[PDB]
Amino acid sequence: QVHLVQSGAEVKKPGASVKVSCKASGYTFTSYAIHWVRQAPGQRLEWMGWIKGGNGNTRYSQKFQDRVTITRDTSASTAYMELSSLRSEDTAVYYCALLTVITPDDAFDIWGQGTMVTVSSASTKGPSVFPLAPSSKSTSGGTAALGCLVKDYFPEPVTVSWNSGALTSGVHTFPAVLQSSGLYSLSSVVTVPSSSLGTQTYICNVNHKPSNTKVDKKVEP
Amino acid sequence: DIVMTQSPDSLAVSLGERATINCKSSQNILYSSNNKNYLAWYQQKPGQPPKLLFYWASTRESGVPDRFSGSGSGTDFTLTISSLQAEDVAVYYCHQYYSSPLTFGGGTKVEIKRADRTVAAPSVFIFPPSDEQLKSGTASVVCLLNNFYPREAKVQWKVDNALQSGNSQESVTEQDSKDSTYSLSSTLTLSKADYEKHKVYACEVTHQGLSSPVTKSFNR
Amino acid sequence: NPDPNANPNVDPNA
Repeated sequence: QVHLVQSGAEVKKPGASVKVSCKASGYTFTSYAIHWVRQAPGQRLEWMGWIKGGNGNTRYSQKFQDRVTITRDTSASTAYMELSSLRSEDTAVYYCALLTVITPDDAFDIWGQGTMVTVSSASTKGPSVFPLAPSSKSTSGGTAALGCLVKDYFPEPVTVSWNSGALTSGVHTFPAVLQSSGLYSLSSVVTVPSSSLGTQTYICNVNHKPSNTKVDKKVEP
Repeated sequence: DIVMTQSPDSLAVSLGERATINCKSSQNILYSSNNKNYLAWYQQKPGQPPKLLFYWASTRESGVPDRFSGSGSGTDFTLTISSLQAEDVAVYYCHQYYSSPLTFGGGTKVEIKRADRTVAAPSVFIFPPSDEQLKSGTASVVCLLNNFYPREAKVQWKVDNALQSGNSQESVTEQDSKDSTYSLSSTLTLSKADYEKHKVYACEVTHQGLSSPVTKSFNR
Repeated sequence: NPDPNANPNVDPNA
């Protein structure tokens, strides 16, 4: 019921700055300190800093002391982390988090959903979505495979759901491939009964947050 | 700078069995005064924020199943999953909150292995280009290898019976937690003009689980 | 000895 909702994903030029926000609800904002912790793809979590939601004292990691500023708005109940002089290794998911709150009464640990930040001179581009329709060539043993090709986007990621989350069984959303153009492309597939292709509806929900792109593609025979 | 070193970097353990993850800290993180170990164990599924499993090294987080246990003190700590199931396959981090800066271990990837020793051949599916995409001047043909194991598979594209090179891209999923199987997608990307030139398009799949290569084809 | 200001959200009491 305590909620940390962070700002959306971003693409930033090298040497530029990026400000990620973290809206806190469900608790007395003045009571606890919000931490910022980042994770480059596949790497370990790097703790960046913390700020007390009411007081306002900050503590930064010595690695980010030169380029990071944690601030807070006590009315909007929002913490902000600003990273400046963005280098290559800054490309990462930036979480705010109520890291290991161990009070004399309770113990819990809540994170935001994270904010991807890609440091690149390449520009944001939303994907094109194409149906991978079920047919006689995508059937095996009474099952039919169908999907969606999400092509030509930057940066990562796109998320794919099916029937707005009601269809998850047998869904495989593949890791993106990097095309020679520098753009990404992935496919998302699902196996369903071939007998019910006439009665069921399969819609792929594609979301690319950096480009604010939302595509619901109906996938029919 | 408390360095947290985990071992191994990746573990492959089977259902119902014990998973062991060691974490060593470069300095003692047991405060004698209160006899508490300033260590937490975090669980992280892909694309999700990490989830606190243990704090004070061994004090359970509310909700974590009793098959999870924290052991250790001082500089040597262990996370044990006494009976592994698919919802436990994740990446496991130790974390110290003894001193600043807060640091995490390099993480241990807990992977699932087939207790069967058996192999699963891929089910193969082929998708011609959609008419939407052909409107835009390019043609992507998709070959799908579904639910196979082990992960090593070879996909070769043949346009009009000629083996292709330089115009296809491949992506394999991470392991499925339920079946421990993989799926692979290979996309042959042609110009729409280059695609109209030919009729026969096939992907030839070679895998351990197949007695011979399987070809899935269609005529444009 | 542990730094209580490493994570202010941690009260060190038993």
